Amino acid sequence: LDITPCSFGGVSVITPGTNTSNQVAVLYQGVNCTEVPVAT
Amino acid sequence: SMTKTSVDCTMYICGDSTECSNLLLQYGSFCTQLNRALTGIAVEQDKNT
Ligand SMILES: *[C@@H]1O[C@H](CO)[C@@H](O)[C@H](O)[C@H]1NC(C)=O
Repeated sequence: LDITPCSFGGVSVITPGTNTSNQVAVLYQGVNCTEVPVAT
Repeated sequence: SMTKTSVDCTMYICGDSTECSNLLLQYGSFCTQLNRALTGIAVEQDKNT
């Protein structure tokens, strides 16, 4: 059996600035977008 | 420019251990300061380019 460490990465948050809006977007760095649907 | 590098100081020092993470907090800002330093390098690559 190969052993691979489970998916991990830096997480960056993108904001308009809060005074402008409370919306944000999250960038899960170096993660394929099949891994976050598998994954406080 | 040079390759941007991000290291997670906690994942490098303490690979998936709670015990090592709780001991690493005894040093305090040392872990964050080293990510701030590498982020200052990573951002000025895009500036240099
Ligand atoms: C946020 O920006 C608005 C202008 O769009 C300004 O009127 C307001 O005072 C700013 N907020 C603070 C805390 O200064």
